[PDB]
Amino acid sequence: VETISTGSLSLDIALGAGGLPMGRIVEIYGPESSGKTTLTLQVIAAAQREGKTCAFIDAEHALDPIYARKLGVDIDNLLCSQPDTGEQALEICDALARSGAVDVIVVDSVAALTPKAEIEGEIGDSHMGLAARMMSQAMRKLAGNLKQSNTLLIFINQIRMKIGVMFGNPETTTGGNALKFYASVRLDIRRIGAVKEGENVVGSETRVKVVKNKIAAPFKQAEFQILYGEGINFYGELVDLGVKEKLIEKAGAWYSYKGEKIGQGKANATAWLKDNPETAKEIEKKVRELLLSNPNSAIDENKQKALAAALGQIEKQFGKGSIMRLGEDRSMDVETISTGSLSLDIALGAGGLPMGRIVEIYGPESSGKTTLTLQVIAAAQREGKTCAFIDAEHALDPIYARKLGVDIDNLLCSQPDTGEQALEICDALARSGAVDVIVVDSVAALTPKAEIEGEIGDSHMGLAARMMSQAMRKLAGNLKQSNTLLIFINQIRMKIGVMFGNPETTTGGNALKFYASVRLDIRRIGAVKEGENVVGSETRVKVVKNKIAAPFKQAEFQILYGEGINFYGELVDLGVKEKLIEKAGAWYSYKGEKIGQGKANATAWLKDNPETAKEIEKKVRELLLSNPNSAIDENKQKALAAALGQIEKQFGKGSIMRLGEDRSMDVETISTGSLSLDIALGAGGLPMGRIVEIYGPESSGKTTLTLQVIAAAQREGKTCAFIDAEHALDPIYARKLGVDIDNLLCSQPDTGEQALEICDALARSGAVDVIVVDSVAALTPKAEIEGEIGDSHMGLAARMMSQAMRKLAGNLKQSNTLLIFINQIRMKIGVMFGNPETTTGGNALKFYASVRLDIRRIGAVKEGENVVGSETRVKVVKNKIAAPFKQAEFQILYGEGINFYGELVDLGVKEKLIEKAGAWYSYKGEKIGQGKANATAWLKDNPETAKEIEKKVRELLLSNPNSAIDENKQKALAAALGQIEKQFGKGSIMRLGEDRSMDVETISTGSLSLDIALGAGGLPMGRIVEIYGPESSGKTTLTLQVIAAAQREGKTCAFIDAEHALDPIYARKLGVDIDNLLCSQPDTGEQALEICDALARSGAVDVIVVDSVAALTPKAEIEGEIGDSHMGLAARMMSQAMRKLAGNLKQSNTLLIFINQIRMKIGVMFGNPETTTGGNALKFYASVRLDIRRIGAVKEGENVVGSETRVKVVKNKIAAPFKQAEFQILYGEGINFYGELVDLGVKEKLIEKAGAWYSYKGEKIGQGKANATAWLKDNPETAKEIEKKVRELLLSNPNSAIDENKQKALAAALGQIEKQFGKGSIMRLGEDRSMDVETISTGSLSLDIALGAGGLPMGRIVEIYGPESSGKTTLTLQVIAAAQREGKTCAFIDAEHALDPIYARKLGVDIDNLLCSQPDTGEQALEICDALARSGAVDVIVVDSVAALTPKAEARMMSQAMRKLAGNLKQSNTLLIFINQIRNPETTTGGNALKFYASVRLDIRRIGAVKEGENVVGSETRVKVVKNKIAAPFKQAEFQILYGEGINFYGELVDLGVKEKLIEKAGAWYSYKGEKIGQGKANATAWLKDNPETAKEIEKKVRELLL
DNA sequence: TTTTTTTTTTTTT
DNA sequence: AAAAAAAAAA
Ligand SMILES: Nc1ncnc2c1ncn2[C@@H]1O[C@H](COP(=O)(O)OP(=O)(O)O)[C@@H](O)[C@H]1O
Ligand SMILES: Nc1ncnc2c1ncn2[C@@H]1O[C@H](COP(=O)(O)OP(=O)(O)O)[C@@H](O)[C@H]1O
Ligand SMILES: Nc1ncnc2c1ncn2[C@@H]1O[C@H](COP(=O)(O)OP(=O)(O)O)[C@@H](O)[C@H]1O
Ligand SMILES: Nc1ncnc2c1ncn2[C@@H]1O[C@H](COP(=O)(O)OP(=O)(O)O)[C@@H](O)[C@H]1O
Ligand SMILES: Nc1ncnc2c1ncn2[C@@H]1O[C@H](COP(=O)(O)OP(=O)(O)O)[C@@H](O)[C@H]1O
Ligand code: ALF
Ligand code: ALF
Ligand code: ALF
Ligand code: ALF
Ligand code: ALF
Ligand SMILES: [Mg+2]
Ligand SMILES: [Mg+2]
Ligand SMILES: [Mg+2]
Ligand SMILES: [Mg+2]
Ligand SMILES: [Mg+2]
Repeated sequence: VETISTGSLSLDIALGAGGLPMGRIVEIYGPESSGKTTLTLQVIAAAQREGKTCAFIDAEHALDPIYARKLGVDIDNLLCSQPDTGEQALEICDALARSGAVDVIVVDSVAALTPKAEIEGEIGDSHMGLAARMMSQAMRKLAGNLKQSNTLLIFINQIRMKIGVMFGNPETTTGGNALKFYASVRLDIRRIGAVKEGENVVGSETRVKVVKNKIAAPFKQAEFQILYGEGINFYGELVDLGVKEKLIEKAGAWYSYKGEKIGQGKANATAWLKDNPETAKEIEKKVRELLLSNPNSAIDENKQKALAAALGQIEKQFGKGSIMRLGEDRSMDVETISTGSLSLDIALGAGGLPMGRIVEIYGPESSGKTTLTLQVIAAAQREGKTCAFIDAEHALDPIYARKLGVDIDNLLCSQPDTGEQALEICDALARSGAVDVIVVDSVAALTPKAEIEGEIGDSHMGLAARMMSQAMRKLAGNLKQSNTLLIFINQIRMKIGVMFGNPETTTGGNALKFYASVRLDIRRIGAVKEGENVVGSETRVKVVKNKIAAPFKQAEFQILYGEGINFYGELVDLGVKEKLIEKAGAWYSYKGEKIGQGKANATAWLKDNPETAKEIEKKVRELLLSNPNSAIDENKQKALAAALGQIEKQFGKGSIMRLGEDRSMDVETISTGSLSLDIALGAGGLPMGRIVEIYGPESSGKTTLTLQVIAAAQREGKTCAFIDAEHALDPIYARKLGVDIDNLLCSQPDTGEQALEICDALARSGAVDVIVVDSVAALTPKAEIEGEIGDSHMGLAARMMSQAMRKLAGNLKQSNTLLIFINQIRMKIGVMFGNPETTTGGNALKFYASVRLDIRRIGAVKEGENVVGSETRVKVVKNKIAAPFKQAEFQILYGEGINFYGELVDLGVKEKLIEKAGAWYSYKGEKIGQGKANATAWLKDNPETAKEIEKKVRELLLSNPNSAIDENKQKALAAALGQIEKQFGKGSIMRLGEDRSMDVETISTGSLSLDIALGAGGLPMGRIVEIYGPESSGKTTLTLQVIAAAQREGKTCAFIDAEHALDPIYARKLGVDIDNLLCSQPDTGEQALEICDALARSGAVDVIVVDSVAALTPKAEIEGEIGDSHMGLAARMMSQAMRKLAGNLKQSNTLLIFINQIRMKIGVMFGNPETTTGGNALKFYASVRLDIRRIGAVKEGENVVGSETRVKVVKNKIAAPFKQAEFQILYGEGINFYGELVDLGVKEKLIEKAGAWYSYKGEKIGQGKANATAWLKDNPETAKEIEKKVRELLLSNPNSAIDENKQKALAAALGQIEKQFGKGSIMRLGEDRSMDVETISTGSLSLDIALGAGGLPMGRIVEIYGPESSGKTTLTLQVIAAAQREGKTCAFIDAEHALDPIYARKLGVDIDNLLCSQPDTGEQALEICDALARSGAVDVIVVDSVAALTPKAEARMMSQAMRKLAGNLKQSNTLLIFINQIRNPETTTGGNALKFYASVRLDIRRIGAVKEGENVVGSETRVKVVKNKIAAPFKQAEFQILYGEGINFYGELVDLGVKEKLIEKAGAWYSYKGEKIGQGKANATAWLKDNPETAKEIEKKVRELLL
């Protein structure tokens, strides 16, 4: 075995043998721009230095001779061939092997070894592994010839990805398995880092692994540096290896060899070995001896005979000049074209993009990809080159292209139908040799044939990528031999499941990465402002791959909208930087002559002096370029016209034509129904045949605006379709907006794929002109609905969208059909820069949309008292049609639409077309109104004059103006509808006007004034509703009232008590049918929601309510610990639930109400600091949103008997929003309905009020509201009569064998549920025993009375708070004592670290059996509880001071604890008391969570001292019941805490006895049954102490009297 | 043998 | 201001 140096010393050591083996086969593979070519050339250089003959096979068609020479290759003697077929390439090798003249042969990319049949054939249908079988044959033939010739052969290979291999690594190597086996050495090279120079990237840090070794031990690895333009930093390696072997001394930063100091820092040491080649050889030799795991151990005149013989053979076989010496091959020299950016041309090193090569540009949407491309076309045409554009993205605007300076009339252009078509076109135009530069707009948009022909959902695993990989092989060869440049524009996609690196990729697999000679990364970095205006995009491009010069240089510049790249701008800056232009502050001078004042003018001057500009540019290029470059055309047009004939008789009548004459390319627009928006769009409206996205917050105007454009389009007679995936569109309101309901096609689809497939049908039909999809948010994938809630479908939704886009773009343009997607806003979490807002359904839509709108409600349109509309602002966020970032404001008047004439007045006054004399409005001298109100109304009345003003405004303000047959349309229309319905169900799509299931039905809320405030008269069936508010506000109560109401009409209800707090007895008191109310206390949140989904689908339940979304704890959270952070897991769960439920709730006509709690958002100073648990999903999907608040107390002299209540309608999809209702909740009774009725009746003048007297129709019915209410109670007949008239008078949107089948599907659902979520997860409330309320004595009798129930509730949460030393701990211990006396097990959590055992015992606690913990962290404390709860062994747990619950890291912690504990505490019947401190200006530590979840809340206070003449022996104490979910709240108890004894029981007994008249109090004397028992409370207490018998007797009577 | 494709979401005085 | 865990396609 003999070896050759690789040019890397460390690699030679890693090889064991000291180099690569002669007469053997070697493979090198790795990622793109890793070093494969470079390394190869270094070994050639090395071999030539010893005088060996080399050959290079540049199948990749990418080798740069000049760079090869820079690496130290003898160009003039390096044999080189760019073969046409793969067989040719290999046959050449076999000849050169057999010749025995060549010593080393390298083949650049087996990847590029395209079989003959593959080029000869098409692009599209393949021949899988007619390339692997070819390789396998080549190997067999070559092995023998290579050994007997002692000739080394190196194959360079690229990396591809084996799909979904979850066992080893997903990487392979092109050309099958043949090469793996035959190779004696296999190398894996990778770029691991950058070799930096402060600012500059001057090289690639490199690592090679020996992956196969037949010559020595395998799996050794070598690292080194590739210095761009120099090669492998050999001396660098040598320094390091030398120091490592102790041959070179390193004294800190000083390097010594044999006592002589040779450098300071690796930099100089390297340079020294460079200067002493003699000493360098000496060190290298010793290193090789020290580290090589094996030693190696008249004539050439015959070689040249057989050499020349082989070359003659080859050329008379494969063409005139198939193989020649690299140094003389002219077609190998690199030529460049300007990019239209000067700084980019400098960054490229070569001065521009390389001819006959492949280039990729990628970046975010609206970054400059298309624009930049067109600038290079413009540039190339200016020098007279022929260009072609492939608008696969179907989005190129001819007018804008011309504004950028492109010759439209001569720019060849094609909008292809399939991806294969697009690429086949290229291959024709390449081979033609007529075209010089071709650009393909979006490889993203290169949809494979099978994908368009298939459905949406049809999965084509890496079909797209495999197509690209084939295209590359075929094109490389044809592009070089034609000297034709090809630029691919690409989009960015996110790769999911990557935590290192960057999460960005590029569509169309890995093929393009490798074949591209240049790869550009363009990004918009800032806005080019004009005080107010945004006139351009600040832009930065990174050279990410470079086969032509050094990579990783970057260029910045400006794209001025409507003009292009600011070239002269660059030139000024570059000139000043190089000292060619003088800058004296704000003055710019060139060669003494002053040329401008400020960059603005200097630029304009260079514009005016093109001659001087060229002169400066040239000098800059000379000063700053890293690699300076350097009868006939009548034949071109022959082969051109020949290619075009070929193409059109292959891909259709007019598949390719000159851009300037293609009519279907011009842009047409439709009014949005907002004038100012039309101006902001520049073009005057939305573009036909394109895609548009509108997004914004909930109830912002997305649906409404959409309908207005439909209305507008129908007014001109266009056919529209609406896809109500959100399942929320109200036909009546749509009509009020002016939509033709009867002719508006409409579909509520079941799956997302269905929705999109429908579009694709309606697009292709060419019958529909405008289609709108309501909420991409609501486009739920098939698998998601078919799966459960919790089933994770990682970016399945987004991948679906991305496929939809590809298919739709083509069909929408060729049909001239507009498509608008409405989208919702979600928050992205873990972003601190930028804005935290996104858009559902991934990145696909961002790119494909031609217009992107951001709509927001900015204010209320008021009417003194009334809110009659939403002040609205829309921002143009993306614009492919005109300049972006203009914004429009206007009014949406509820029930009317966009105030168009409003806009018109304002715009008219602003342009001085309408005169405004204070409050008076004049047009052409004629006064038309007084105040905007009337002026608007006047333009309404004079539509003729209105058109006249509008037209002038449009002329004045539009930056981009535009100005037998239908019987065939209805054929293809009806054809599409038949298709659809026989595919997606009986009535999946129909005319809105006849769809009955679309009409709106309502249910009473149990509050009359709320029903009026709703406009519709109640809550909407088959929709989602949210009620939120502060704690004890009325949320649960109100809910139950609607259930009661619905049951009274015989509807089936279900309740989901996730809050675990519903009291059956109170529910019954409110008038609910307990025995028939289905009820579930679920364990996880997913369980709760899955239950709903079952009950929805069942169609048996009519109304479902979920108590606290706050309490919908995700599975993982319960299964995890307290402290385990689940970032927005809860919210993501909700968002999934919404998608699944909307569809099932409408088709079942089932109402769903979510009760929600209020949390505070922290770090907000504007607005209100209040939110709602469970993210943003529910905001959007809810058709009604209610805000309920307790505003006052309903008093009874002394007693508090109810809560004065106010509800605000905060969202309304059913009627006008923002009306509010007030009423009374009477504790234990419910909403005072008749109360409302009296007030409403008096207000409408139906009931007469003469001071305190109430009369109806002359008959006096009461004295004061009290009696009047009671009278209507007694006359239900007359009450109905008054209510009906009130409803007629005040409802703004007036309303709209069989049940035996229901119980079949009901029972079926319940069986399903219980065999899924446990033995008794759902049952009738009336029979659920675990739901009944049990109590424990507090140790204070008066407190037990004040509680109403007689004590604290088991299996619930309780909070006690108060000032310091008020009695919190003490009282707690008394209840423990009490509970232990009945034999319950207690636990105490002394987080306050202050509990005194001896005092606890004095209070009567069983110390020996009281479980007790002093925890270290707060999470620990709560986790302990959760364990003790779940154990079901402990009955009562108390936590001393939530104040003292210090988080580990040291409210969000509390909020998580609540969710987890509620469920575990009820199912264990375990009481939990939290003691809290005080921080009216009073609060409670640990946020708002506990307020809501507590069933009882106590306020204890020391009010006085219990004196003993001199001594203070106790604290006089008062407790207020502040919250009560168990009985009526706000009762208060007083008593005595005697220090060292406890709650002075006998004290209480004396007071209670005197109060009930059982004990006589004659001043200071206390008598019982005539017998005097004490003098002053002191002695009376002591007497009852002494007569325990009589004490029991009194207590018993008090209990009978007061319980 | 031949090949990738894609995000999803708040949480709290 | 400091937190992360998810996969199914010829
Ligand atoms: N002509 C050149 N001038 C300067 N640097 C180059 C040139 N060609 C390649 N390089 C650099 O050398 C490194 C490896 O290039 P190369 O060996 O072509 O990668 P591969 O062959 O693995 O695709 C890359 O960082 C690349 O930018
Ligand atoms: N027809 C037009 N008129 C004015 N500005 C435009 C037009 N088309 C695009 N632009 C602007 O040029 C910039 C880049 O657009 P483009 O080159 O189409 O990006 P990409 O192809 O990368 O999505 C954006 O700021 C965009 O708003
Ligand atoms: N049926 C209706 N009656 C009265 N006003 C409505 C109705 N539907 C919607 N609105 C009002 O129109 C505005 C926007 O509603 P919409 O277009 O549905 O918003 P989005 O679809 O963006 O959530 C809101 O202010 C809302 O109150
Ligand atoms: N079982 C009951 N007996 C008497 N009053 C009750 C009962 N349950 C609740 N209340 C009272 O009804 C009002 C609202 O209670 P609820 O609807 O549970 O509030 P929320 O669910 O909004 O926290 C409060 O004043 C509360 O004290
Ligand atoms: N170990 C003890 N011995 C005597 N008196 C005590 C003891 N602990 C508390 N007290 C008294 O009882 C009253 C209330 O105590 P405690 O219930 O601990 O108050 P809080 O828990 O509200 O701070 C105070 O006046 C206090 O001085
Ligand atoms: F790629 Al674009 F607007 F042309 F996102
Ligand atoms: F030489 Al390459 F991708 F194979 F840059
Ligand atoms: F998307 Al909406 F109200 F229609 F939030
Ligand atoms: F003494 Al304390 F809460 F203030 F127990
Ligand atoms: F029912 Al609550 F706070 F949500 F009392
Ligand atoms: Mg290479
Ligand atoms: Mg583009
Ligand atoms: Mg909507
Ligand atoms: Mg509640
Ligand atoms: Mg205490």
